[PDB]
Amino acid sequence: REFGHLTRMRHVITYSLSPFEQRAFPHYFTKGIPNVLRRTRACILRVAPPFVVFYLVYTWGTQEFEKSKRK
Amino acid sequence: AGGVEHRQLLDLAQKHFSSLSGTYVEDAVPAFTPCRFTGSEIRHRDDAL
Repeated sequence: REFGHLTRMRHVITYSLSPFEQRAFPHYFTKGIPNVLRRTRACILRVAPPFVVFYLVYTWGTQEFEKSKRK
Repeated sequence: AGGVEHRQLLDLAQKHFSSLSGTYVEDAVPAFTPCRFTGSEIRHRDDAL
């Protein structure tokens, strides 16, 4: 597995620019904010509802250990 | 170049090349706008060559 022996490819062209020809920060807080609002809207409904179930079990669990004592 | 004489070449130029107008139409002058260099790269991938 070295570079000129990996795959076979035809008819694709690549254009690139030098690092000294470029700006470091073209857009940082004018695309950085709406792009993470797209990536957050895609993940939230898969990741958050299991942790809302740990919260409702922690809150009920540490409320039947207090009232077991002192009537 | 070759076997030619300059005096004869000048006379043939006056006879055949003097109907060209010598001052520009509405006398607008050319001026070369310069051309910049950019470090960069282009890659054409074709494995059947």
